[PDB]
Order: sequence, then structure tokens, then C-alpha cells
Amino acid sequence: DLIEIQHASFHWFLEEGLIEELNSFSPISDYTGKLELHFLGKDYKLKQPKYDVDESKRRDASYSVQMYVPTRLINKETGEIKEQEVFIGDLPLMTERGTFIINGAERVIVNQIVRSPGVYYKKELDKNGRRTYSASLIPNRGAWLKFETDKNGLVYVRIKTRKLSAQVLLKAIGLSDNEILDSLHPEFYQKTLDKEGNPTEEEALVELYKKLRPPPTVSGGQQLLESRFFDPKRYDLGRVGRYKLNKKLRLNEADTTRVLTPQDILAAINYLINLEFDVGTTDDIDHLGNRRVRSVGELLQNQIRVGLNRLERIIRERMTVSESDALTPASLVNPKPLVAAIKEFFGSSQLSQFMDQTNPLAELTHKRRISALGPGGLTRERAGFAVRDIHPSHHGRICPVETPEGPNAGLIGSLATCARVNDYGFIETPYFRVESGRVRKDLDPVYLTADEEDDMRVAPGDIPTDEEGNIIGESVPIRYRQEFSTTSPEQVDYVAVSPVQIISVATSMIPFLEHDDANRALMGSNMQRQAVPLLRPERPLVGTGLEAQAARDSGMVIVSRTHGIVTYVDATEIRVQPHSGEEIVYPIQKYQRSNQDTCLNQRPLVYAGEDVVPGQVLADGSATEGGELALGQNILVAYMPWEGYNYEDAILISERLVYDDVYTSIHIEKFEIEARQTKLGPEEITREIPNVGEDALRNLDEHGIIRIGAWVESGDILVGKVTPKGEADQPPEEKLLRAIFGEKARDVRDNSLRVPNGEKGRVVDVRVFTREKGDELPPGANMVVRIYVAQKRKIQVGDKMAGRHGNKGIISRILPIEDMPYLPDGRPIDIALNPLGVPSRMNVGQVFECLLGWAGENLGVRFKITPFDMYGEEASRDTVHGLLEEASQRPNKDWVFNENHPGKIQVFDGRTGEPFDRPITVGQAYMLKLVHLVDDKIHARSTGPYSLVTQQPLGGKAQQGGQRFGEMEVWALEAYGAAYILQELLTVKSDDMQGRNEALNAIVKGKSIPRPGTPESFKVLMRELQSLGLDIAAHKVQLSEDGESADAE
Amino acid sequence: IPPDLRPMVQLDGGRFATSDLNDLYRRVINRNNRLARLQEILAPEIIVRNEKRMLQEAVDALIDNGRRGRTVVGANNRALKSLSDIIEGKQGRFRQNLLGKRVDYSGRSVIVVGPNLKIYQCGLP
Amino acid sequence: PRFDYVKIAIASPERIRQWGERTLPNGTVVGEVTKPETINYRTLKPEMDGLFCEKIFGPSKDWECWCGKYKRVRHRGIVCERCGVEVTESRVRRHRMGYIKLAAPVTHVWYLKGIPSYLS
Amino acid sequence: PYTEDSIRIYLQEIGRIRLLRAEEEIELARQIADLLELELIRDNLTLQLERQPSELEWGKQNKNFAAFRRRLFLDRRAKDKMVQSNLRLVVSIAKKYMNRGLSFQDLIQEGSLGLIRAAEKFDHEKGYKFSTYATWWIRQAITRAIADQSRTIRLPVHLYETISRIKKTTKLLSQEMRRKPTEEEIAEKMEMTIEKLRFIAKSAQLPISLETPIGKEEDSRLGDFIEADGETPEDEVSKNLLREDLENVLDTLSPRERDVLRLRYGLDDGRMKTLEEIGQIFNVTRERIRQIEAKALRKLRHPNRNSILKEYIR
RNA sequence: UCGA
DNA sequence: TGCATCCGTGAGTCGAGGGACCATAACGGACGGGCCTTGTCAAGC
DNA sequence: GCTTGACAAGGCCCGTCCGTTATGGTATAATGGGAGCTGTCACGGATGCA
Ligand SMILES: [Zn+2]
Repeated sequence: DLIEIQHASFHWFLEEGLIEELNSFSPISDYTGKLELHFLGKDYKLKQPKYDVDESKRRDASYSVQMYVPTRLINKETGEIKEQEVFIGDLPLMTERGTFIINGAERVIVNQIVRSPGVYYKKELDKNGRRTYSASLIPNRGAWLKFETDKNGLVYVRIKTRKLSAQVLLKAIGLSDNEILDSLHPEFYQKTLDKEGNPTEEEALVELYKKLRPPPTVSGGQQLLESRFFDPKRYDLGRVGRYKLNKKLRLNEADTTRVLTPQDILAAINYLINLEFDVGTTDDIDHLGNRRVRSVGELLQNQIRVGLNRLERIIRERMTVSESDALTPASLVNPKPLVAAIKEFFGSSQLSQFMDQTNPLAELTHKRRISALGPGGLTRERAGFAVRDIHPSHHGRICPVETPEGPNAGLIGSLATCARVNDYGFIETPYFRVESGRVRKDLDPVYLTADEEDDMRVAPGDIPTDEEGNIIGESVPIRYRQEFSTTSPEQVDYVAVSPVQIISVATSMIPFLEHDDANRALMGSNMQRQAVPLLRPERPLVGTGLEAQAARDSGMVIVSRTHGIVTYVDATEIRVQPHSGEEIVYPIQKYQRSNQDTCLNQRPLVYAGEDVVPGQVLADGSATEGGELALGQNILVAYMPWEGYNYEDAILISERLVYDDVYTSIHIEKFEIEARQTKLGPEEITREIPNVGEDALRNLDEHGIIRIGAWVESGDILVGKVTPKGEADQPPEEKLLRAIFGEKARDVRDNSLRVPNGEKGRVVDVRVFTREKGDELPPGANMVVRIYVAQKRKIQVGDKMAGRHGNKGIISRILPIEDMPYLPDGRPIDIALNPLGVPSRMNVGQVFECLLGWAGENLGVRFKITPFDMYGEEASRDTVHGLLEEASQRPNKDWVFNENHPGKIQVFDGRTGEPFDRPITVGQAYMLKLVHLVDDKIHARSTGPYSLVTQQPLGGKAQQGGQRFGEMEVWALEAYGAAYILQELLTVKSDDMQGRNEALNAIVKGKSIPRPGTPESFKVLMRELQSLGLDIAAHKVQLSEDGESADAE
Repeated sequence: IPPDLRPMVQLDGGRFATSDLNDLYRRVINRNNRLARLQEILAPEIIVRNEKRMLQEAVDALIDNGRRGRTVVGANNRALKSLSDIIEGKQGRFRQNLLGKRVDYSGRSVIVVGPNLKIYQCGLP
Repeated sequence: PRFDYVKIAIASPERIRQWGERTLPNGTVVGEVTKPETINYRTLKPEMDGLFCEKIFGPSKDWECWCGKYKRVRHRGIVCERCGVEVTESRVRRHRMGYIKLAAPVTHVWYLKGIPSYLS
Repeated sequence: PYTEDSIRIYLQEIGRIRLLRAEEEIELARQIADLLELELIRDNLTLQLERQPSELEWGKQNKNFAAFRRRLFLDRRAKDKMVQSNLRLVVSIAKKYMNRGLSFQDLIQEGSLGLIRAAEKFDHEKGYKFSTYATWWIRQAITRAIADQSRTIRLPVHLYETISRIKKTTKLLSQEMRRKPTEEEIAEKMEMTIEKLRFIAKSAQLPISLETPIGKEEDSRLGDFIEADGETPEDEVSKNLLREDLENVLDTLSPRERDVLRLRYGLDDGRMKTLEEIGQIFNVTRERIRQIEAKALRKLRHPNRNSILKEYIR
């Protein structure tokens, strides 16, 4: 299973994470001691949800459950036990795909990588001086212990504040002079004991309080130090903090997990002194053995911990004011601070991200992202060069290729294919045991938790092995202590289980990965997660074979579980019968809206009367073919330059891709309107709207709302809504115009929902959610109407297409089939790609892919080639050229392979009919269609809305915004002679309530006027500087007159 | 400041969209009316001294929030926008509204290569 | 208009109150903010003393005062004797500045905590 | 030592003052009660001494005037001692209120205003302690401070009792009706209409800030998506083009007929005039200006020389 | 977060 | 009078997306009748 | 080409009605606050510490 960091994490929270939080919260007491409240956390209910999975997405709700615990309220003096179940909070459940539904939108919880708790030592040179060793005891939650060591044998303890001597903390926790020196070399400790005095057990708590809290008190020094490291519910090492203390310092005690042991502070000082004696290891901060990951089971444990602490303040403020008895325990627990704590984590936190649902490849990748940012991780400004590079401990755990380019280059990683996280939070990799030069591929792997660095010798999965005898190679390259070396095959210990263990699940879909560059393989893995689901997908011919596993783990593929006989198959359900209440129904969704405006259509695959197996595809998804995944189409390609139509990364396609419904996707948009409550009068949805005739009232059913199946275009009316007005401030021009022809204006105003510019399609869902029907509504709303419009988009000029090797491009021309070049059998060419971008970017694998897919086209065999071989030069060139020779041995196909030029044939011109001078490489390429279509990039504005303060035009496609003329754009016009264009762009086009009126009136009348006025943004800055206490004004230097000018008035 | 430079509009749901200048102006007048109340009823001098210290901190947080003391917050845990924090930053009035503006009669689109054309000529939809 | 140079100086307390107090046909001036109230919760109209007051910064709507009875374009340039709001355009609100009279002096934070602390 | 936390500075000046005993609260209350009768005489004498009782001492009725100032200074020091020493009680009460609307600094200053009022109304003859009676006045001045401050569009004091009354009835209906809540059951037990309850829920909404980040980063704010309350220049330009065409059909009429339609609706003057004010500047009485405008509006409705005022109907 |  | 330590100042440009309680008196808008003020209708000077 | 009595329509004006709103009070005793900062790099002053 590829999703185990989400399913096993939420399963741990429902049985171990929720029980541990309620056991530490209980019991609580009052100020006097009259009654006590303790919970029973291990007997909670977790009742049934309210709505369905598909119903919660359209009703704008969350798939959540109610949490109830039994609560026993006892009293100290009077014997009474009050058992009652009290509501705790709303907990959203994880769906079957591993996601959550928050406010009708599907969301994921990205796993965040942080540092592991423990002690870490570091050699630091602050200046050109001696060698200083530092320390840092990091807990899971609480204060930090930073031990430093200066020159001349002075070890200090810093607990944010100023540093202090090591004897001050070591004596205040409770110790003797003989219990320190017996377990310490004590000759180095005499230099820090001379210039520190010699305090007793009570002569150190007073001096500790004088420097931390600057009167000292004998009772104040004990309450300050115990609350930092020794008090419960304020300092936590964690289950993994106790494990890292017993490994580094080699401690004998274990299973403490709550209180910091004072013997552990003595062991951290002893390891720091011995670092000057050239013994001990300096820890690394970028090592994956020191870096942990956490998931939904751990991140939810911190939100209930800060949510129950707010509940502890109200539970102690209600058992003291009410001095009377006979009170119910259900009124002591207020669920309001804990409901708002869970709702803030799932909807308002940064780590809960919007789920990418373009294709099943992006859904599987987004659940396995390893990001180093979040509330407790790193910062965008605090990220440096060392944290973004690849550590040598990332071999097989984190993918070195798949990472987003730009700002987050290296901070957001991806988990590898065979990687696995244990219960402690460390990434593990499987390895096969090698015994005396023989790979023992018979038993289960070892799953080493990054402990193979300083102990084991690990070989990758690329060495030639024999059939159970020995290893063929005499020099095996291995890795030992983060360095590569070639040793004997009898000296190795472990070997990798797969050659795709290093790369992730999205990089493994690229065939011939070893022939492509690592920079273009980064782009090829990112463009595969943006491919739209087509209308009829097609499986690739040069697939790697891992597409079948990624389709079943995405959750959008109906699988069988019963091993039965299929009875009834239609377009909505599949009914089988289980055998060794026997009729289950598998529902099939038809054209459901996704998050990225794509389709989630499922098609039936099986027929009636067929034996099935557990793990068989019953119904494939939208971007999924039969069994395996399918994100694009296999069509003909040719690497030849046309007449400037493929000049700089441009694509020339044919007309055959248009009328054959190739690269044709279905996009479903969703519109929203609401009949709110205006204080002047309630708004309602009517059909008789003013100033709109029969040109737009054709699809309404006398209710103001459109019908199902009506073709809407740009500028129509979906929901006709009116709004009452109470202005009554008519100008004298409109009063004279209305008095002539009559037709007195009504009190309503047309606020109908309309279709935006460049939008069309067919309406498929006109679901209306009103009150008194069984659904909750937001306050200040009478009727909520939701309109879903689906449209069928073909492939056009301006769309961005790409392949699996980073050869992205934008189509500039769609030629007919008689103008495209044609093969010597008469078959035309679909895509005419440019061969100039190939040798400059090292995209060699895309030439191996098309030449192998052309061999699979004439044979019809659908090759499955795994990456990272076999014999050198005999597995990539002679595989392609050897299989192209077999396709040429057919009696009908003799023109496929040539002896002089192997990977080339003769191509004829379509316009003139003459052959070209040189042979051209042809093949069957697998191209994808990305989400960056030409329809979403069109924006234009003449005059629209304006800003609130600066009175400048707004910015945005969805709100009719204007393009920003920034500071780099002024410097280009200032370097030109364009002074009148610069004054026009800053005055009459932005921030002038007077200059915009006269400039617009000049074009309609036909006589332009010069000299625009003062812009509004300068007068805002003039009033802001006067409010800062600065007498700033503008004057005139005219003859015998120095007067201030009034820019505002 | 004039009230249009600290605008108070109402959203569609009924909530008001106030500015951070209104919360910093209200802290000055609430601590100034309390100081005039304590000086009238002959308050103890330990309360008048503490009231004048908070009046000193209210104006300094209004001018430059976080310059001398701690940064005051509101409902959300972000920093409040003072009078000086709207002109010095990258998102201030100088670098986002004076040197660079959003212009009218503008638009954008993706570009494709046009052959069989000339220079000083572009394709416009 | 057209200006030739911009000069910046330290604002005296007689200069800050010059922007605040405005001439009104009455006995006293009303251009001082004394209350922290902005608007009303029942109606969307401001109060007669506050940060959004109409007697200090001007009328909220065009040619309409706060109390009523002056909601026409006929009255231009007069002040209502019942309320005190000048009947003029609504664009005058972004040009008028009030003032807050303090009960204790307060040092400026730019001159004290600045570099190199010109107050010290 | 130098520090920056102003709450730590004020808490150090509180702890430097010794607390009062049980017998010292009775002693200081007698001088405050002696100060109550001293200010009541001055409040009764200021209505007949031209509001200037600086030397008018009715309590004495060089040695008597010096002893009167000694008793006035000693009585004001007793009220100075009772409020200053009981400042630890204000911190213990205001620490349970520093989460709703105000900070911890503003609650101690508002709670100290209730400690002054508790010192004047403290009656030592009843026998109760000072900490029992002053708790009712510190908690009253803190709760009144959240009702009057800590909100931009502030709500009255009686409205906060109405919101707290709905929250007690909704919790009451949750015990009787365990599932399926509604809004009509809450308005029935409150004896109010269904339209008043929508006004309570709208006024109880907290205001949002204009500079809050609406995304996952600090790239955009809330003020970038909010339109201004102003008319677009497309309606202000065509308003000027309406003057060029409305005055075109008026120049073809009579000069007497054009003068009636301009001053009536408010053209070329900025002010609307009635029918009687046009009749007083002319030598012709009523019922002529009405039938002239009835004749002027009749000829403009005919399809003759008025074809440009056809698509102006909005 | 994602494109150049 | 020179050497450490701390604090304040900077760190690319565009576009898309999503997102406590109660009692009592003062204050003010709503409702209703009276009073001119204003628009309209049919003949008659 | 103008003029006069008649018939309602409606805006202010001035009373009261009751919801709304500002203000003061309650008596066992109660007496110093929480919530993060701990992985950025470079330069320029300003203390301060010998
Ligand atoms: Zn008025």
C-alpha cells in the first residue's frame, strides 16, 4: 500500500492518541477540595455521522462525528457518583481515500518534517580562537537546555536569558559534591569549580532566582525551577525523547517519558567534557536519523492538548463560584473552546492544504508530500543553502528529483516508493540480506531505520546477479559512512530491493529515466500531475508497469472484494453476489465536479456473468484506463522544423486531433448566488425582473431559476434576483426624462447572477438549498442556489501541452491533414516537434520512447520497460533497434526500418509532394494536456471597479482588474523618451476621480485635452504624513509671495 | 487621519470590515478619558502614574507599533498596522501605490509564435 | 493647483490645532474628537462625537446632513442650526482632519527611540 | 534592573506595599466616613458661595485653620492608603477576564475605578470585611468596561443581557430536545418575534480587519477585493452627454417655453424651484405655468423632432 | 500553493 | 581606548488560485390629528 | 390669450406611547500574569567592559 502515513496515523489517533490525552487531563480538583472530575477516555462512543460523503460536498458541510465520553462526577465528603455522557466536540473523520472534507471541500494534511527531540552537540568557532563545544537538549514540548563551553575550562548553562555557571543548576536540582565527581574526568571540572564558588543545597536556589527573575525567596527558587523541567503538563520529552536519551548518552533507565531525570543532566555534562578529550561524536542537524516526521495522529494530539487546557480554566471557574450541590456534570464541560480548536486546525491552519485533484497521480502525490514548513518547523526567510540541498542520508527515503521549482526549491519534498515510517517517526527502507556474496531473496526485508551509515555496507539495486549462485560482478560499488566506494562482493551486507527505490511514485512513470537529465526529469514529474482527464484515455505503449499500482491506491477505482459472479451491469451500478443478504451494490459516480474544475466520471468495465478476484478492476476512473493509469494519448510525432511554427518550444499539431475528440476534456464549473436579508427589505428570487425582456427569460420556469439541460452562453441570467433600494436622490436630468415618457422607476434593483465573459456550457445540476427542508443555512440568507455548468472543451491554439520528459510547449497552429507531412504508406503526421530543444537539454529518453512506441505500434504488444538497467549498450540501443527490425520483417511493412539510417525513415512533404533531403525520426509519442488552457489566461479591462482608499483600479481576472505597471516598467519608459506616455499611465488611467472623467469624455467627443490634475495617491500620502506630526506642505516660489498651496481643496 | 483613509465597510454576510487605525485611535481616547476621570476625583498617585504610562504606550504604538515596547495585537494574532507601517515596507504607500500603479485600458494573454508576418506587428484577438 | 517645492518641518501644537478647528457660524468650534464611538449598531449613521463624526469631517451623503430636513441641492454652503452638519459634498470627508486634546504630554517615538535619538 | 514588560513593572510596585490587617480596615474607614461628611458640607455650601469655597470652612464653626488642613490631609491619606494597598485584589479578579475583549493592562485601570467607588460606599458598621464588598464593585467596573469598550461598533449594556439570555435558553432546549434544533422554538420561549432574533445574531458578529491575510501567505489582504462606494466614470460621462442632447430639443422650442422647463426641474441653477415662485417673478398668475408644462410635455411625446430621445429609457 |  | 555583544536595517518582478444580573428614570423614533402648501380638473372670461 | 372656485394629496409641526438606553447597585470571604523565543546572513552603529 502506498498510503500508510495517513491511514496508520489516523488509526493510531483513534485508539492510542485520543486515550492518552484524556488520561493526562483527568483528574481535576477544586480550590477547596469539595468535588473532583475525572473522565473515562477509553470508553468513548464516536457515534454515526449526519450526512453522506457526496452529500457533504454539495450541502457545504463537513463529514464529522459527535464525540461523547462517560463522565463520573464524584464528591469528597458526600458519597455520590454522577455518571453522565457529555458532548465533547466535533471531529471530522478520514474518508476511504485518506482525506478529510472541510466545508464541502476535500482537504489533506501534509506531513511536516521537524527535528527529533534529544541532545545534540556541535563544534562552534565564534571567532579566530579556541575550539568551543556546545549542546542542546531539545524536548518534545517545554524549555530548552543549552550547555556551552568557553575557553580555559568553563562550562556554562543557558536556560534566551544570560548564561550561568554549571554548578548553579547542578546543585539546585538536588545533588552532593561526591555524587557528581564519581560519574564524571574530574580534572577538567576543577577549572569551572574554582571561579564559581562551592554552593550548598540551599546556597544555589537564591542566586538562581536573582538572575532569572531580577527580592529572592527560598520558596520562589524551587517553584521556578520545578515548573520548567519537573512539572507535569508543562514539560514533555515524548516517547521518542526517552529513546534518543538512552541511545546517545547510553543510559540504563527507561520508560520515564514525563519528568526530566536529574541524572540525565549529569550525563549531558559528562559527554560535553569528553568532547575536548577527542572522544565522542558530533551530531548533524540535516541527518535523517535526527529528523522526524509527524502526521495526523500527532498533529491532532497537540490541538486537543491546547484545547483541553482552555477547558481546564472554565472547569475550575465553575466549581468555585457555585458553592451549592446537586449540579449535573454535563454543564461543567463547555465544548465551545474545543470545537473552535479543531476547526482552526482543519480550516485555518497552514499545514491543512487544498487538495489537488486534477488526475489520480496528483492525488497520490499530495498525500505523500514532506514539507519542512509549518507552526514549529522552518521559515521562508530562515531557509538556507544547507537545508535545501540533498543529504547523503536521503538515499531511498526522500525523492531527490521531485521537488517544486521556484521559491519552495527543496523545502517541499516527496516520499520515495518503498519508504515507510515507523511508530517513532523515522523513514525506513527495505533491504535484502547478502550472505557470502549471495543475495538472500527468500525471506522478508530488514527495513533499516537509517542505521546503515556507520555500521553496514549497502549496495544499490543495479549490480548483475546470478540465479541463486553468486554475484556476477567482481567490483561492487557501495556506500559506507556517506561515501561511495567499490569493495569486494563478499564484504557487503545489504542490497536494495528495487531500482526505483530512490525515485518517487511520480518519477517512476517516466520511461528511460537514466537517459534524461535530472533537471528535465524534475519538470517531467511536475507536468504529469497537471494532466487533465480526457474523454477517452489510452494506455501508454512504453509504460513502466507501475501505473497499475498507482490507480488502485488512488481510491477512484472500484475493486472487487468477494470473488463472486457479476449479475447486472449498467451505467450507474454493478451488482455481484458473494460466495465461497448476498447482493451488494457498487455505486458509480457520473460527471462529478472536482476541486480543479475537472470531471470524476467512472465507467463500467466488467460484463454480466464473469468470475472476479479480490483486487480486480470493476470500474475505472476518469484518467484511468483498464487496469493501468492513462493520462494522455499515443499519436505520431516527427522531429522536423516547420515554417517557423515550432521556432522556440512551440508545437504544431494537425486537424485530426480535433475531430477525433483527442485531448478533449470535460470541465464542470460551479456558480453561487444567495438571497440575503437586506435591512431595507427582504430579497427574493423572481422572474419578472426590470429592464430585461424575453431575450433572457427563455430558460426560467416562472421561479427565477434556470432549468436542467439549458444551453447557456456568455451574458445570460442563471438566477434572477432583485434588491430593494431607498435612495430617492434622482438628478434633475433623469427627473425630466422620466416625466416625458412616463414609466416611473420601481424600488427594486436587478442583482441577477450572470455568466462571466468567455464562459459557456450545459447546465447539469440546479440544486437549490433553502430553509425548512432539513439542511442548515448560514445566517443572513433565505435561499441558497447552486448551479453546476458542464462544458466540453476541445484542443485549440494556445493550449499548453507536454510529455513525460519535460518537453512542454504551446500550440500555435492547427494545420489540416493535407498540409502535414505523410509517411510512405500515406499516413499523415500528427505532431511536428522541433529537434533543436533535444540536444541542448539532454532529453535523450524521449527519442528512445518514440522509437520504441513506434515498434509497439506496428506489432501491437504494449511494452513494459522498467528503468535503471542489464548489459551496457545492449539494453537500450539494441532493444529499440532490435525490435524495430522485427517489425520490418513483416511482408506488408518494409519501410519501417532502414539499414543506413536506423532510427529514421523518409518523410514526404504534404504541400508539394516532394521528399525531404534528409530522413526524419518518426515515432509514437505520449503527450499530455495540461491545465494551463488558453481560456483561463484571457483578461481585458476598459473601465471597471476601483480601490477603496487609493481609488486605483483593482487586480484580478474574476473581478475585472487592471494590469500592474510596477517600478521596473517605469524605468523602461524613463530610459525612453516617453514622458507623455508615463504621465498618462499615472494620472488619467489610475487614481484620479476628475482626470478619468475628462479623459473618457474626450475620446467619445473626439477632442483630447492635455494637463491632467494631481493624482489621488499623492494626496493620501500628504494627509498621512501630517498625521505623523510632520508639517509638510507645498509652496510657490513666485515673486514676493510664499504661500502654501491647497492640493486637496 | 480623515475617515475615508480608515474605511469601515460592511460585507455581504453582515460583518464590518474595519481597519487597524480605528483600534489604535480608540485606545488613545479610552486612556485619555480615564486620565481625565482620575485627575478629577483625586485618585491615588500610583494609579495616575500607571494611567499616564499607558497613555505614553498607546500613542507610541499608534505611531510606530513595535518600535520601543511590545507589538500590540487585536483579534487575530498578527501585528496591527500603525501610521508608520504603511509607508516604509515593500507593501507600503511608496512602493505599491506611488512608484507603481495598476492602470486602466490593459490586458494580458499567452503568446504564440507568428511567422509570415513583419516586425512592429502583433497578433491581437 | 501647481506648486514649486515641498518643505517638511516639525509640526507645532498651534499648527496641528489649525488643521483641526474650523470656522463655523456659532460661538465655538466643534472640530475636536472626544468620544471613541464610530457609528451606531441599529442604523448605519455615525454619532455626533467620535472618529467618524459628521460635525467634524463633513456629511456622509451628498447634500444631506445627519439629523434630517436638509436633503436637497438647493441648500449649498449653509450649516444646519439644529444638527450642525454643513450641507456640502461627501468628498470633503477625505480632506478634513480632527484633533485629540491630551491631558498629559507624550513624547514622539521617532525622536526618542530613533537613530541617533535626537531627543537625548 | 531594566525591563521592558510594563505589566512586570506595575506588579513590582504592587508587591512593594504591605497589606492591611483586619483592624486597619476599620480605622481607615472612619476617616473616609469623616471625609464623606466633609465633602457633603462643601457640596451644600457651593450653591450659595459663588462656587468658590476655598476659605469658607463650616466645620470649624490661625490654630483652627491649621488644624482643619491637618485633618483634611490625614483623611485624604486614609483614602489614599485603602485603595493603594488593596491593589492585589484587582489583579486576582482581572486575571479571569483577560480573554474576551481587553488586554490585561486596561482591566486593572478599570478595576481600580471600582475600588475607589467601593471605598466610599464601604460601611464598617455592618461588620463585613472590605474584601467581601469590594469584590462586587471591581467585578462591576470590569464587566461594564467590556460592555462600553473593546468593540468598534459598540453594543449597549442591555443588548449583552439579551445575547446571554438566548444562550441560556438554547442550552435549556438542548436538554429537553436532544436532537434536531430549530430557530422557532427559541423565539417562542423568549416572547419575541422571528425578525428581532435576526437582529440579535447580526449585531453579535465580531468585525473583521481589512489587513488580514485571506490566503495561506502574506501576498494578499482583504482590502484588495472590496469595491468603493462610488459611481463608475461610465455613468458620469454619459450624464454629461445627456446634457448635450436634452438641451438640443429645448432650443427648438419657444424662449418662453424653454424658460419654464429649466427652472422647474433644476436646470442651470443647481436648485429645484416650485410653480409658485415662477409665478411671482412673472406678471401672470397660476394655472398658466401648469398648462405650459402640460403643452411642453405633450409635444415632446410625439414622434417629431425627438428621435434622439428614444433609446434613453433606462 | 501553482505558472514564467 | 580597543575589544565583545546586542539591536536595527535590508533580502526580484507579474499572473492564477482560495478564503452576571436587576431596578429605575431619561432619551428618542414612531404614530396621529391639525395646518397650510401644492398639484390638478372644468368652464368662463 | 388668460382667470377663478373647487377637490383632494401631502409635507411639516406638535402632542403622546412605549421600546430603547444610560446609570447605579448587590455585603461570608476572596489579595503579583501568562506564552512563546531557542536553524538566516551580512553590515553599521551603540553600548559596555575592561
Ligand atoms: Zn440637520
